[PDB]
Amino acid sequence: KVHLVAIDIFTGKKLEDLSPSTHNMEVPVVKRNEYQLLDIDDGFLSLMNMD
Amino acid sequence: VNVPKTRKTYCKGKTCRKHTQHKVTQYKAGKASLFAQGKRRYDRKQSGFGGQTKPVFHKKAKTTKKVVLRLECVKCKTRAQLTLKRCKHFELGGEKKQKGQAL
Amino acid sequence: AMNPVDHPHGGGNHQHIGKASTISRGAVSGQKAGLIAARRTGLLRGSQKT
Amino acid sequence: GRVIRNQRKGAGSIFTSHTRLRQGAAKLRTLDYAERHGYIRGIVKQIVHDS
RNA sequence: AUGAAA
RNA sequence: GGGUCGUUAGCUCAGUUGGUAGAGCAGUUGACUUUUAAUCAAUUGGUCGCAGGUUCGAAUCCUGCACGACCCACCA
RNA sequence: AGCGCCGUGACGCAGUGGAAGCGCGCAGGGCUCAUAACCCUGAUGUCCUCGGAUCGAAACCGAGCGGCGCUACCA
RNA sequence: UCGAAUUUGGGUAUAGGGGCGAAAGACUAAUCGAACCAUCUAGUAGCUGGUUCCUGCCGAAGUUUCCCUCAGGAUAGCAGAAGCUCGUAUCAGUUUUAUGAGGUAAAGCGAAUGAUUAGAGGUUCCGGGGUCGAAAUGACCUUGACCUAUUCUCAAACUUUA
RNA sequence: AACUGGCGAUGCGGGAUGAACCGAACGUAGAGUUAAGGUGCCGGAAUACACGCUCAUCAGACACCACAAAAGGUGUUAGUU
RNA sequence: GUGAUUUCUGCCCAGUGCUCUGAAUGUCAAAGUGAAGAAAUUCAACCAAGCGCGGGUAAACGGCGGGAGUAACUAUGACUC
RNA sequence: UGACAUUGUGAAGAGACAUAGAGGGCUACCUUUAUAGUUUCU
RNA sequence: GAAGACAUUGUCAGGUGGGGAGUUUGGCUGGGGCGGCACAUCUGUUAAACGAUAACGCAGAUGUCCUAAGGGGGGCUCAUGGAGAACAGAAAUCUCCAGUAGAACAAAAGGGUAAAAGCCCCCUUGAUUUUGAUUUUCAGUGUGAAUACAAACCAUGAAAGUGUGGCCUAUCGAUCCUUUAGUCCCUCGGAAUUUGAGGCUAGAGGUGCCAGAAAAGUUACCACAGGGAUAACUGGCUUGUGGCAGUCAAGCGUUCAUAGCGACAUUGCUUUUUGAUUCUUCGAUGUCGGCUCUUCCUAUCAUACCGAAGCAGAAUUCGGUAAG
Repeated sequence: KVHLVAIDIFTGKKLEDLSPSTHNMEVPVVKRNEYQLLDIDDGFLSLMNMD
Repeated sequence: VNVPKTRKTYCKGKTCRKHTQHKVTQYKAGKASLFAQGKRRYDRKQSGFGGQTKPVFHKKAKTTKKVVLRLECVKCKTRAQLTLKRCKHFELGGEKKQKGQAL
Repeated sequence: AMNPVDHPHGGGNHQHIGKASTISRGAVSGQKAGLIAARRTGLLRGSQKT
Repeated sequence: GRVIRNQRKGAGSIFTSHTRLRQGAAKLRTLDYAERHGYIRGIVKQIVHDS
C-alpha cells in the first residue's frame, strides 16, 4: 500500500493519504493554458486568448 | 465532435412523415421527482434500522457519457431523440473546420 | 506496556503509543485513556500566568 | 476488546475507598440558630490522626 | 573590508 | 574463489569506440620586479603494466598476463 | 535477478509540441592607489548518444551509455 | 528470598465480550486470543471418508460457452432407456471423374521490402583531401559516396513461384 | 498445442521386469494353424544349414530401453586414387 | 508517559490529533416563516452545534535533507554558492 | 446542539420584513432618515 | 436556604463516536505474496496452405477522434529523383521529364485503392423512420460490429447509380431504479373532472472482475474442512551454474608449440554445490552442524614400485599401476 503526500494547488494545503497499490484512485484532467495579459481592473486578473 | 444547430430529418408527426427542419438541442438528464415509485419504496426501505439497504456504486470506469439530442420539428413541435458516439469534448456553437490554415 | 485489547496504547513490537494521546472531551468511555481535553502539552517554561 | 481500568474503577468492586480506620466525615456543625444569630462555645477535647 | 617577504 | 571496473607526463584527470596522446599541478628558461612570491609566455616529460588477431595499419576493439576498486558466496 | 526514476550553461535547480528560466559563477566599463563590495552592461546550454512518429521537440516512443532508487518475504 | 511491596486459614466482593491482571493475553475449578452447561441443531459445507445381493445387454468423459469462475455448477457434446413413421432409401470418418479454394514445406534474393560480405569499372558542376602551380567546372593521385553490371549469405511476424 | 491411436476403463501372448510400446482385444471347452518374440541350459522349440567379421589385461549380445561424444590406433579385413 | 542519583533535555505546530477564537456573502437538518398552487406539494430566505477559515500546543503522536566549487605538493575543506 | 412539550405571571432595548426622503459608479446598489403592522437575539 | 419557567424529563432532527457491533478484504498464476493482465477486445506471427487451436509465447494497439475525417458529384495525381530559375544555399516558391504507388487515406499492424477510397472544389445530413432476415463470436443465447433486402422520406449527380455513419478488420454494457421522446393511447378497480402516480414502444445515466456483488488490514496467539491438484527436507529426470577430464595449438618457456603451461574454439563426464520441474510424501518420512562409529568411490595428499624433466646431487614438478 502506498502513502501519498500531495500539495493542494489552488490553496497550498498538504494532503497525506494511503491506500493499496492496486486499488483505483481518482485523478482530474488538469490543464495549463498560457493566457496573455492586459490592463488589470479591480482585483479580477485580466487575460485574453488568441481568438 | 461538433454539430450544427438545425438539421433536416424525418418527423413521424402524423402530418409531416417526411424530411422537415428540426431544431437540435442536447439532452439534459432531468431533475428527479420525489413520489416516483422507486424513490417512495427507497425512502421506506431506508426508514429505520438496518443501515444502508440498497447497493451504491463506486467501482467506476467510464470517463465519458453518450451525447443525446432532442429534435424539435419546425411545423409540428414534435420532439425526437437520436444518440451519438462517446465524446470527451462536445460543442454546438460551430467555428467551422477551415482546412487551408496555419498553426 | 499492555496489549491492544487492554488499552488504546497497547501492542506493537516496540513500546509506543501510536495514535496521539491528547483526547477530546467529546470522546467516550473507553477512549479516555491518556491526556484528556488538553489545551497545550510539553514542558512549561515561565509562569502559570494566573 | 475488553473493559479497561478506569472503566472498571467506575463500577468499583475492589476500588471502593477503605473506611475501617476513619473517624467518619469531617464537617462543620449544623447552621441551626446559633451560628447565624450569635456564636457558641466548644471544647477541643482531642486531636487524632485520620487514616 | 582588506593591503605578501627582506 | 568467482562476476564486474580500471591501471594516462614526477602527481592527478579527460581521452578517440579506428590514423596520433590533450588539460591541470610540478619542474626548467624567459618577461615582471631592487631581488623574490604570485602573475604572463614558451619548452620538458608520455610503448598508456607482456603477447594476439589488425581497421593498409591498434594504447584506446577485445583475447588472455601482474597491479589495484567494487558485488556476491552453505544450511535449516 | 525483476521493476521504477533521473542526465538542462562552468555549477545547482525550474522548463507546459510553436520554442529556454533563475541564482551563483564569467567578461567589459565606472568608484577605489589596487583587489573585494558597490553602480552600469553583455554573453554562454550537441538540452547523455542513435533512430522513429510528428509540419516541427529537450519534452512523445523505442535502442544503447551512465548515476541512483525500490523488491529480496513464508521455509 | 527469608521481617518483609512477606507467607497463610476462614468469611466476603467482583461473572463471560464480563471479572481480575506489579501486564505474560496471564488467571477465571486439569478448560481461556473469550469458561462451563443446555437448547436453536440432525446448524452449514463447492471439502474428506463410507455407501450393503446375482446375472444378462449397451456403454462413457476429463471437451465447447458463461459464472468473485479455476477442488464447484449451468449449457452443448459423449452414453442408456422408452419408443414412433416407413421398408432398402431423402445415406457413407472411403475411392474415382470434373471443378474450386489455400500460400505451409520446399525454393528465391544478378525479383520488391528488411539485413549482409568483397572486389572491379566509371561520374567527380560531387565528400575529405595530397601534388603541379597565383588560381582556373585547369591537370594528376589517394580516400568515403552515388551509378553500372557481378559475387557470398539470410528472413515466424519477406516474397515472384509453389 | 495439432492429427491419429491407445491407457484411464483392458485381460491374453511377447518386451526378464513395467498403465501406454509390439502382437492381438476376452462367453465355456476340444482339434488344428499362426501373430509379435524366439529355438545352448534355465524354457516349449535346431549346440540347424551357409558366407564372411571380431580376441577385447573394463569385448558384444536384439526396437521404445534404460546412454555415450569430439579426437585417435603399421590391430585386422574389404575398398578408392 | 518516563523510570534511583549526577549531568542534560536541543530544533520542527507543515501533517494527524487536542484545544481557544468568532470579526464571517462558505456548508448548514428537523421544527418554524414567506411566495406559487385547488391541495398534495414545490421554490426561496433564515439558521444551533459541527465541518470549513484562523491562533496555541512536542516531558502530545511523531519528524530532524541532498548537491557543487575553493587553501602555495597532493589529499581534506574552515569558507562560499 | 436545535425544535416541540413540560410551562405559567412581567416588562426594557436591539436586528430584519413593506412604504416615502437625502449621500451615490439613463441607475443597480451601499450610507442614512420618517412611518402602520410582522418576526427574532439580548 | 439555593435555583426558577431556565435546568430536568419525554419525542424527533444534525454532529461526534473502532468505545462497541455486523461484514468484507477479487480471479489468473510453472506454490503463494510483490510484479504483471495473458479478466472485455483488435492486427500480424507461432498455427503444422480450409476452419478451430494453447502458454505470464513474440512485436504492438484500444476505453478515443470527426458537421467532416460522414453521403453524393466533378476536376486533378501522390512520395522521390534529375535539369534549371534572383535573393535562395542541402531544405522557401515556380516549370519540364521520369515516377505500379515506393505517398496519402484519424490512430496499432495487416489488407485495399491511381480519370480513386488519395488532394482540391460544389452541394448536402441516409450518422433519418418502421421493424424483420443474415454473418461473426456462438449454447447457433445475448451484447457489440457488420452484411443484403422491403415499405417511406430524402440527399447528390446530366444519368445510370451510390448512400442506413467513417475503405475493411477494434473503439463497448443486462435486470431493478431514475429520466426523456412518441401514442396523447391504457389504468388508478363505487361514478366523474383536474394535478399526481403507474403502464406500452424507443433511448440515455453503469456495472473495465467489461453475461454486470456495494467492501481495508493483521495473526509468531491463532482455529477448522481439505490438499502432495500446491511450495519449503530427501529421492527421481536435467546439469545452465559448481567441479573434473579430453581434442587442436596461437603463444610463454634463453634457442623449441607440448618437460611444464596452453589463450581463442570445442566434445564429454559427475551430482559433492546452487538453480529449474513438481513425479512421490501435507490422516507428518523428526529438519542444520558438531560428537561417536562403520563402510564405499578415486578425480592419490603421503607411503610401495616405476616412467618423463629446462632432474648434475639435494629439493621439486608432470604421469602410470594402485584405495592396501
